[PDB]
Amino acid sequence: VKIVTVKTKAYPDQKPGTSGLRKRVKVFQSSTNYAENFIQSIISTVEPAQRQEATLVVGGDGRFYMKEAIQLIVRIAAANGIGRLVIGQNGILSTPAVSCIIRKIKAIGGIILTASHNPGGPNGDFGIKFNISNGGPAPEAITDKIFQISKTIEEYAICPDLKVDLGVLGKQQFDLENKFKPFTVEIVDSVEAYATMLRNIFDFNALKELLSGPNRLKIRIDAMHGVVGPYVKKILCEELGAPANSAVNCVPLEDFGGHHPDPNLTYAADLVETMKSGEHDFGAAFDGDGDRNMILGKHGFFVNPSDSVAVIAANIFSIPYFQQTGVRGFARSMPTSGALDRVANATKIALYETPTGWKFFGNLMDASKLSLCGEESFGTGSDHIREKDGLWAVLAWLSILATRKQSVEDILKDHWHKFGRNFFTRYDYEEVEAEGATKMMKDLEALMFDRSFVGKQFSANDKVYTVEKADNFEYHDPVDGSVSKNQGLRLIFADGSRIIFRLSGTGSAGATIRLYIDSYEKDNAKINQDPQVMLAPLISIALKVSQLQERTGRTAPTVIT
Amino acid sequence: VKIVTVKTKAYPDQKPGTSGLRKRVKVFQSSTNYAENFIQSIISTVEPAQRQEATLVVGGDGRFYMKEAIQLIVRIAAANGIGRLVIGQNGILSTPAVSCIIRKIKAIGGIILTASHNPGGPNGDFGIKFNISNGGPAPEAITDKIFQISKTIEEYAICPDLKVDLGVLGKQQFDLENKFKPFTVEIVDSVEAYATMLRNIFDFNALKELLSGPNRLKIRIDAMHGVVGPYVKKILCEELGAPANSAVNCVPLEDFGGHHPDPNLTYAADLVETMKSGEHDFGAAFDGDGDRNMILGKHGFFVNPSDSVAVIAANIFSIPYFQQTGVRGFARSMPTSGALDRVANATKIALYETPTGWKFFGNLMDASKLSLCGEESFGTGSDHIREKDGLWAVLAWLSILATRKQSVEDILKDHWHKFGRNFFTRYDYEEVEAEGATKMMKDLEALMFDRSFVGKQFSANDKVYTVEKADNFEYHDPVDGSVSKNQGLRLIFADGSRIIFRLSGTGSAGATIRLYIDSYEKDNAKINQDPQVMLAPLISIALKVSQLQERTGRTAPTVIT
Ligand SMILES: O=P([O-])(O)O[C@H]1O[C@H](COP(=O)(O)O)[C@@H](O)[C@H](O)[C@H]1O
Repeated sequence: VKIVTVKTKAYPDQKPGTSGLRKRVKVFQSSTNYAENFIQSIISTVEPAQRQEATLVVGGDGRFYMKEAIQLIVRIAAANGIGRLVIGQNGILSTPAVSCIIRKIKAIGGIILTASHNPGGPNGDFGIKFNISNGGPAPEAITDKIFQISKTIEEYAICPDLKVDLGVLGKQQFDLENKFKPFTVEIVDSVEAYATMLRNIFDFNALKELLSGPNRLKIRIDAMHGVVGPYVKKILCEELGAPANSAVNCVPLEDFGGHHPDPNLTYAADLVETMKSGEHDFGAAFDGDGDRNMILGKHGFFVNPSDSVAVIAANIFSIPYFQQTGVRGFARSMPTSGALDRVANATKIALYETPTGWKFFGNLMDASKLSLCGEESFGTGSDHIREKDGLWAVLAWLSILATRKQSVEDILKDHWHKFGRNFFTRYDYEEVEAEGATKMMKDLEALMFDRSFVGKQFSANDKVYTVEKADNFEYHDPVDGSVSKNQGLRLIFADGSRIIFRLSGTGSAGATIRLYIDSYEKDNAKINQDPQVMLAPLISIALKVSQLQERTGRTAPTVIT
Repeated sequence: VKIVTVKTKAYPDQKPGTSGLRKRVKVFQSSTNYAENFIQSIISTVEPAQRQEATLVVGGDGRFYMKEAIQLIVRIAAANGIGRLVIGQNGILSTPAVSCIIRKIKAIGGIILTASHNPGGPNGDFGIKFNISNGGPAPEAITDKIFQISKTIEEYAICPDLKVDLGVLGKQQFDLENKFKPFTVEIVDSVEAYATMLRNIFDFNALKELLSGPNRLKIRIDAMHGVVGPYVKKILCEELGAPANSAVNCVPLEDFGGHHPDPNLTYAADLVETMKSGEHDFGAAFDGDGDRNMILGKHGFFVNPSDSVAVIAANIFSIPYFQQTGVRGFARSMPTSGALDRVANATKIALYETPTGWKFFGNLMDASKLSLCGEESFGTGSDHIREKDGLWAVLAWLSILATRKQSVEDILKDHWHKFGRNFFTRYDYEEVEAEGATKMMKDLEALMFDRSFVGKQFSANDKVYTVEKADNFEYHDPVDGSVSKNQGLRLIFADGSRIIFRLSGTGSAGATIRLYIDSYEKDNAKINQDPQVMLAPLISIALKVSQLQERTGRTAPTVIT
């Protein structure tokens, strides 16, 4: 094929955040050279001499525009001298799988076509996320580099006639005009490399007995029409032995079936209705690219993501990987409940409180200091890859159920009776105007930082709350030395309870206030009650010191989790 | 997994024939330790110090018993010290694919569970074919050493508890007692490695234009329910774009649908009748393990296997592989017609007449002296692997058709006019009485050695046949040094015509007299007339000169090919 040089006109808004470049599908399709300029910038950060012996892993969640985005990446990678492209079959490749294949075949990096839980289709979103050699997402130093080139780009090289058949497995070789070495495209089976990794981390024999035996565990997995569908079928139904009716919605639809692939009780309300009937012992829901999960137990019993990282850490050695590799350390994001801390302190293992964002967990994994990590936003993982893994959290839960012979409910009741219950809730204030939310945060910060606020007592019913610590979260990363200031206002009470405020939506007229309430309760009689009824006294106090209603006009949150 | 040693009793009839151990399924499942002893004998030929770093490839055509036998190969190969086994998914792997994979991954050899053109099922045939490092079948020195061990084996080693699942792709590792290194079973896709090899041999673009473009060559490919099924759908249908309706009987059945998987005019009768409708331009059928093929043109136009090698050799440069590799030499088996010979002599390329049974061609291929070869038993191939390849011959005919743009009947009319027509037909005289057959052969042998025989003139209807050479065919292989004598009575005439006698019998049921007629014709008009009438003179002369019906009682040929 021939290598053509196209003279282009640069764009100012192609700034890749740590989730890559997420935009509307109509933007990439209408803006001439939009996807082509960004794809060319990604390969331009790769040294020209490093390209011929370099491999790029490409894959996506199967949403609308993904097939044409992969075909564009092939034409540009070839014309730029990239030696080999490992593409998943039909372009399908889950985010945890892209991280597994990059580390397995020593790839220089990978391009993941996905907007995560963000909707797909002609009127949905589309994103291009770049991962580097360690399998993790590209860091700021690299995303800034891609941004500088995407806005100064005068030209881009492309092979217009190069057309690869994405549905056929195997190697495809293309000869480029007058070029001595051939361009190679390797189409891999979407699930195989990822399933071989899990087969070593877990005990697929104890699990086969658990899922398909006579006295077996009856599960129900909702893949939400996203990229984790084929992975549930091939691993949980085919190899582990669970009946095909266990894996529900396991077929990737380009529009996710007009639904949002996000693991939460309202977006995954169908699973919640299937679990109330009492027919199944374990239920689980996933996201677009399969790197997050929602664990449900019998009769609808919701397992909070913060309590889930504490259950796996309390039963970590029932998983073969950890028994052989050892637990190098535990970690959680600052807003995540204190349930993990109880376990890490009793087990005498290192605990790390990091700011929101997977990169902080990656830095500690690459430095051999982090084994298990959790986020309150449905996220659990481990140093097996450099991204979050929804299906790994589910097989880790099924491993604990098989080792203990107990129900999801009895394992958590047992956990709260040993460490105590960290009642957790997150209040989301969605389309809030910037000036009222920013002023609210500055006032609360000036109030907290008063020389007498530490020691102050708040009371909203029976128990009283004494403030022992009050600060605006600041983290110094021990690996790259970075200093992440202004990460969240924390009111830490002497009984272990916390109230956290986070302004997520910052640089925009529509700001988003995230309010996290964490109430610790060692009282064995109070541990089995409704979290909103026990958290009411501490929520009322958060609303009073923040003057939230007064600064935002909000008498109620948009979403409660 | 445990390693136990089973004491056994040896068998006198476990003799590996030229194409492996072909035998009725009844002997394999009824006789205790039958398959176990032969599999252990094959693995015993592997020097102990070389077993850990040795890989064996395993796969079969999918017939009855193939799955239980593969589970026996895994346990015995693991307990014997073999470090790695590469098996096709579900155990399904065609003979040409097994040869491709062995040569590609540098395997020590491979064990193919297939009885080829023999039928399968509870009351059918079974067979364990052993191939060596070069990808081809095990030579006499190796098959005979396996026979010497099976004849005297006193015990075998086995891991009873080991049970791998052929359905799941990927790497599976198992730990054996007192073994520092783990056992590896690598399940590979049945078509991938094989499709990549054909993708570098033929131009898949021109072929996609031929089968899916405006003209659309309406083909019909019958897989006879054997192993080539998945290979036809994945390569000819999905990749090259041929409408699913073209792939008839492409699903591997353990009983082959209650029929012989043999591509000849008697067993592949359905496909011929469907071709005689006039709708399709090209038709083809394959056998059990997939190394054979039957070529049909519009209206049922049968392309004789001996002429088919000559066509591919006359237009051999239409295929990219031979353009870049060149032609080291042509070869055929002695019984096969002289059509290829007429083509070989029209060029500066060597020609080899070899004894029937593919193993002879391999020796010429390893010494880089053979590029294209074929046998009148519907077998065609090339140095690209060390086995025959029916799907290769089909894509080679589709390559010739895309270059020529003519119909299968016109390509052969042009061929028969340029080199003349070598009329060929196969008269198999089934089960005759031993004394009458040996005497007929001895009588005609002495008659062919009469001092006044060469130069004598035969005459029947229109052609006068003068004897130029008359001998009893014997072979000296240039690589192994062996001398195979009395292979067949060759009555040769100076015009280019020939008659062949191959008395293949047994000290059991009876003796078969294989009559091959090779009537060469060079007249522009007579060549387009029916083979049965045009061959008539040489057929009567063979009967009158050998006194056939006279010493055998056979007035009509039992088999006709
Ligand atoms: O045994 P014979 O003498 O009748 O030999 C016949 O069958 C053998 C097995 O065929 P395959 O390689 O397809 O399994 C062939 O190689 C040989 O060409 C043919 O003459």
